[PDB]
Amino acid sequence: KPLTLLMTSSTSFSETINQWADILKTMEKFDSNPINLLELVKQFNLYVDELAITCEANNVWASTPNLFALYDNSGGEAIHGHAFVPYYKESIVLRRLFTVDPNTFNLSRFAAFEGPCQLYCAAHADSAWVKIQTLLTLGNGIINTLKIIKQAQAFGIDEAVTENLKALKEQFIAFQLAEADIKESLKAPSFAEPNKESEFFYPIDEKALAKMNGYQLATICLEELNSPKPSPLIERILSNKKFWKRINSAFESGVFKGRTDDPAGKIAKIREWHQLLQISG
Amino acid sequence: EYDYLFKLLLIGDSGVGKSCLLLRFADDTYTESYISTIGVDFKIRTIELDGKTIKLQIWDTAGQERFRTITSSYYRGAHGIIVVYDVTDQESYANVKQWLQEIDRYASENVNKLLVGNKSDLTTKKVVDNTTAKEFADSLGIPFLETSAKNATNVEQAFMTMAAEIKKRMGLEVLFQ
Ligand SMILES: Nc1nc2c(ncn2[C@@H]2O[C@H](COP(=O)(O)OP(=O)(O)O)[C@@H](O)[C@H]2O)c(=O)[nH]1
Ligand code: BEF
Ligand SMILES: [Mg+2]
Repeated sequence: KPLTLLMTSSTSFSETINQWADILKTMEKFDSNPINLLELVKQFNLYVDELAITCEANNVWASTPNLFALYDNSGGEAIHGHAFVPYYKESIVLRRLFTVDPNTFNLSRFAAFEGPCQLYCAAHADSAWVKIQTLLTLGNGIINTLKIIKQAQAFGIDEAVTENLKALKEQFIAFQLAEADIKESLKAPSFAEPNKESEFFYPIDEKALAKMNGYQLATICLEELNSPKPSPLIERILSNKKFWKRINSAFESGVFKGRTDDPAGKIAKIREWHQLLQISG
Repeated sequence: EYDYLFKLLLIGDSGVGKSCLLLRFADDTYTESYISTIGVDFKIRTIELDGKTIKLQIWDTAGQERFRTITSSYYRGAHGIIVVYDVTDQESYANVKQWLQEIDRYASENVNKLLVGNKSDLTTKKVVDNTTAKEFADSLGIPFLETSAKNATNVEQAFMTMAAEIKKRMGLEVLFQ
């Protein structure tokens, strides 16, 4: 009397939940083993990306340091591969914070924002950011609960395949309530509104940029290589001779080694690009 | 087959080395990859203490407040809970007080505790004095220990002694009313 949870009367996370909520809303019988969590991760990640786009388009975040700028206690140090840069766009921090890795089903670390964000949450409970965290966190959760359930069952732990499964479902409900709150907020009107320099950061003036240290600057350069085509922001950073000593120094510190986005390849490229730009400034 | 089945839980601030600790205990491996745990995970390893064969069911939790609702639900059913801090992170040590609070709140009345400072291999950056820490632990009738997950230093011991303190409590509970 098998009941593995059914994949496609939905191809988008929000709906695909409720084809699932639906039939966990509708009992005794369950092979979670056949379930595609990995597909679920693929959908959720789109959900996150699409929710981020939307937020940045509706101006929902309202120099222009970002929201989390005043809560940085990092001392410009690199926290697990990332340094704090007050010019990250909120929607990128969003992405970095809630997108699930398909290879581990866990998060890639975006540590320098982990604390400032929490602080920001504690000081603006009504904020949009919170309502979004609440939502996407439940998305991470649902994902997790499924992971657990699969292996618990796979291991025995009848206690485990059971007490969660009550919860997995229970999360579905709070999600919805979340989708509902978030939704109304994004329905709000907004005036029209782009930065040519970067996909990831707000505009950074000459003054602002020079005040960055090697970890901060390296972090920016690594972030820019996430774009398919060389960016004006990185050409500005790499073409400036005064910046290099501290950028390369940070590379050598070994601090970026653990990153998941091929820091070795990125760094090798950055060094090549700098070599090129060093000629003819 | 086993004589005992103990359920353990690791808790502490984000990035202090919980997952790295559990992996070292279960798989004897260590990865440097910057991965962060979502919600909870669990590994299983069987040890034998005092000729008795003990099954360890160990759950890693996520340190971020945004996951608390999910992790907390795993306390009450635990025999022992290892609280972990980073000997290079003063705030994570200061948070131990709050972490112990979360135990009083979700965990069973007579659950076994254990304080751990990780990353002891980082001699240069160490900022929490062992001595200062053994005090606090003592002040509470709790065992203490400094581990490096990177090197295997005191890792197998930490779990071993949490296991030992449970068999001890398990035994007193069968004995007296
Ligand atoms: N040098 C050193 N670094 C460690 C040790 N344990 C953890 N780390 C670092 O701390 C990071 C976070 O460890 P992790 O287990 O993922 O933290 P948690 O699961 O959130 O508690 C790792 O990626 C390592 O870079 C250790 O024993 N020695
Ligand atoms: F950063 Be770990 F997941 F607490
Ligand atoms: Mg962990």
